[PDB]
Amino acid sequence: XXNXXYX
Ligand SMILES: *[C@@H]1O[C@H](CO)[C@@H](O)[C@H](O)[C@H]1O[C@H]1C[C@](C)(N)[C@H](O)[C@H](C)O1
Ligand SMILES: [Cl-]
Repeated sequence: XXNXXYX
């Protein structure tokens, strides 16, 4: 998975 951004 992961995630991230930046928004
Ligand atoms: C975001 O993820 C990458 C992993 O590839 C790390 O290298 C990066 O340092 C990390 O960003 C940090 C710094 C930030 C953007 N302020 C946030 O705290 C994120 C969660 O962590
Ligand atoms: Cl991302």
